Amino acid sequence: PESPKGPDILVVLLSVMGAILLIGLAALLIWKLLITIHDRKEF
Amino acid sequence: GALEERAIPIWWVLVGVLGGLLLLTILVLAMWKVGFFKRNRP
Repeated sequence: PESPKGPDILVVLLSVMGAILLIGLAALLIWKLLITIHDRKEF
Repeated sequence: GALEERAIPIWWVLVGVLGGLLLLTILVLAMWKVGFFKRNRP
């Protein structure tokens, strides 16, 4: 009916928001790995 | 074909994208204030 999903904005916004959170978390994780490697590489 | 109408998630997507960018900034800013990403090097 007029809106099988209609406001995909909710889905898309959620998807958009979710994708960004994943990217944000992933980037943070990489930064952590860089410090871990440098911190680990002490010896 | 009636211009002014329906939902164009483009604006809302930018809003979500803009807001998402802000979220990342807050986490980075918070950790930086902890000196977690800051180290004293020679």
